[PDB]
This record gives sequence, C-alpha cells and structure tokens, in this order.
Amino acid sequence: MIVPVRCFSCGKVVGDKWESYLNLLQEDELDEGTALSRLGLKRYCCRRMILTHVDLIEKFLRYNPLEKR
Amino acid sequence: AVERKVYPSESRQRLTSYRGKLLLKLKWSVNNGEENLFEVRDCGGLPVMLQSNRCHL
Amino acid sequence: LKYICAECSSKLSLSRTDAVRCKDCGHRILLKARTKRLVQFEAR
Ligand SMILES: [Zn+2]
Ligand SMILES: [Zn+2]
Repeated sequence: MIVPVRCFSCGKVVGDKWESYLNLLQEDELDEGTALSRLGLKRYCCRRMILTHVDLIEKFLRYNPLEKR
Repeated sequence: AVERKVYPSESRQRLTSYRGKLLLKLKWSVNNGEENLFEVRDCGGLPVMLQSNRCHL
Repeated sequence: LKYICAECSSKLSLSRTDAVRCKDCGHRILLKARTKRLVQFEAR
C-alpha cells in the first residue's frame, strides 16, 4: 500500500527513496535502472523494492469519511 | 414526499438489498372491449444488477 | 459529537431515545467517531 521502510531481504532503508524515485522518473527523463542506481540501490533485492512498489495508498486516500465529497 | 437517489454503497452499508420498484399496468378488460379499467400496480422492490441501465452507476 | 454522517460526513451528536438520522441531510447511516484513547501496540 505504502512504501516499505526497509528492504525485505537485506534490511536497507528504502522508505525514503520512493518520492525521489518518482521525481527522477518524472522531472529527469531517467529510465528505471538509472534512477535506481542513482538512488544508491545496487543489490537487486533493494532494487525490486522500489521498482515494483504499487503505491495503493493514494487510491485508498480518495475514500475519506471525514471530509465532504 | 420527494424521493432521493440511492446508490449501492448505502445498500452495502445498511446490510440490505439494492432494489427498484416494479410497476405493471393491469388491463381489467370486460366484454372484449366494452370497457377497460387500467391501473398501474407496484409489485415490490425488484432487485437490479449494478452498472446496468436501471442502476445509478 | 460522537457520530459522522455516512454521506455528508458532518459530525452530529445523537441523544438516546432519538431518531437515528443525520440532522443536515436525510441519511439513516451513522459512523461512530474514534475519540482519543490510549491503545498500546508492539512495533513488531
Ligand atoms: Zn536489499
Ligand atoms: Zn448527513
């Protein structure tokens, strides 16, 4: 749903890199491998954690029971 | 009074059915056309499927 | 104010022996609001 704090396999903190990954994908015209490398993700265990994240939290957040729609 | 649209989220939350009223107009014909009595009769809330032309989505 | 209308999402207080409906609109579904309480957890 929301980005995991750490990589499952090794434990490297990858929770602070999802927004940067999106920025490097959108603003810069970087491919996914280049963006992951420039974030500091060398092991494929760490690369998959960001390369394959879905970010369903944004779709969950549109159903807000506390604000008039 | 004035009725308001109902959407299936309310039916899901109320734990009830999502159904629309069914209306048949009977023909109370007498003597092959001597006189005909017409009267629309509601026949309960007919369930409808979602995303159909009789659903509000 | 311990209840929220399920459609207009306006906070409303429902007294006992009172009609269960939103005061603003005509909605009969109400959601209990979560109030401030201590709830322990394990960060595991
Ligand atoms: Zn890793
Ligand atoms: Zn309301």
